[PDB]
Amino acid sequence: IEIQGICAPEFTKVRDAFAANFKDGKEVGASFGLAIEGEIVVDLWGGFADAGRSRPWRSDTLINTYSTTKGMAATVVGVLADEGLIDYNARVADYWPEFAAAGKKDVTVAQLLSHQAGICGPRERVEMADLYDWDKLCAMLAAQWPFFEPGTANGYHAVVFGHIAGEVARRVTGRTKSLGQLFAEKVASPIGAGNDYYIGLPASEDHRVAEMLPVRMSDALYCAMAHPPLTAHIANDRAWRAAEVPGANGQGNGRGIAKVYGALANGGTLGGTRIISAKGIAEMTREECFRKDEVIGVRMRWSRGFILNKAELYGPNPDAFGHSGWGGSFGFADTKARLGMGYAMNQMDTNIFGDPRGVRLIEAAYRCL
Repeated sequence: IEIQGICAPEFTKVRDAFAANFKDGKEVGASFGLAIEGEIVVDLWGGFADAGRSRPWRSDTLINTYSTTKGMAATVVGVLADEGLIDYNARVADYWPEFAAAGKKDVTVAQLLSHQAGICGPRERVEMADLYDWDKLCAMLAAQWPFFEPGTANGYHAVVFGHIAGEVARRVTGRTKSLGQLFAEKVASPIGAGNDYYIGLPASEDHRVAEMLPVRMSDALYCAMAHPPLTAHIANDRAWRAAEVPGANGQGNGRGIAKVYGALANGGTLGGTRIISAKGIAEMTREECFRKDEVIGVRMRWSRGFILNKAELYGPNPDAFGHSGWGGSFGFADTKARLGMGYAMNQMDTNIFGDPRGVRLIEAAYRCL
């Protein structure tokens, strides 16, 4: 297939790598973005939005990005912390009093955001409709007894991360806006990414969505994976896309992702508009822990919401940060090279981070520097 979009001359290799992933049959449809020093310099897409290869991927095509969304949610908290509304060292219960229930009165915001609160998933079996009821799910989580002692371990809050992070965000802004609207107003819209990444997709935009394509447990792992179990299929359901499930249901593309991480990699600015101070970025990316994860099963290096680089997952800068999603999407920022990168596609592969397609794109990108 023929690659569409724009690519600065010095980044031609990246374009080639992108195209290469199609030639090897590893893609159906995909989008990719790369920002350098506060400007988008690569903006590419290709292939098809559907399994039948009858509808080409377009510039404004959207796809579910799964846990790539967690990075977006973390950015909201970061921005709010940068404005002085949230103290990472403060107790969650200072902002969210009900959260103090069942052993969590001393859990800090930094611990909640680094998956150390121990409420990795709902203890009781939940329906998808339950996921869509924000206040009810949040009330349930605040009342829940942790699977492990808070601060003594990390266990990936695989689905509910967006709700707990987001509810803190909503509480310090007086519950006047949903987490999706806070992301729209404070992160995406100012830098012009508001049309390329949504948490809670408006009906008017739903025609843009491409089709998602599929390829003993402790109490914590089991609840994080079974309550409820996520599938490729659910991404293709309108109710899922319409809801706000900020751990997993972001609708976006490579350009939107790359714009947000592009701002973050450039000290908080993209195309002359600032969404956050550099101090704010430093504070939201402080390493909180580096331990074998109770849910993921490997050593995770967690900051206040972002995955910190390990084994060159996010390139050669050891302090690069970002988040990846089930199937292969990802985004990350590198403040040294002032580089932000985004990638979103509809053909899933078996991984939750470190897809080969991404490895290729990352290597190509850093050859051009």
